[PDB]
Amino acid sequence: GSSGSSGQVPKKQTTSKILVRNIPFQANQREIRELFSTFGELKTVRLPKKMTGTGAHRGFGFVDFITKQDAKKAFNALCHSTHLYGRRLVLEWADSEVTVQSGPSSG
Repeated sequence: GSSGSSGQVPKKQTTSKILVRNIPFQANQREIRELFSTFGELKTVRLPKKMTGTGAHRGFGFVDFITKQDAKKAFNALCHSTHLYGRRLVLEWADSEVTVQSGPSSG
């Protein structure tokens, strides 16, 4: 039960960030990159890389789209049901933190 529907007035542009979790140890950057790219142009595909220490590639990936639409169609296109290497991936919209700025936007 995770209901986080709150925050100041809604902004014209909605947070377009597809965070794929529960990723198999077999999945790699390129794997996800295309996996989503096929649906549309991806801003940037970020994935965890094995680093000196325990655990190589965690089960979480960040996927950014060019436009909200492509992100919506893709997010759902997969979210519905995505099986990779015998694993049901979990697509969720990365939760952002509410930060109120002080100075205006000159320009």
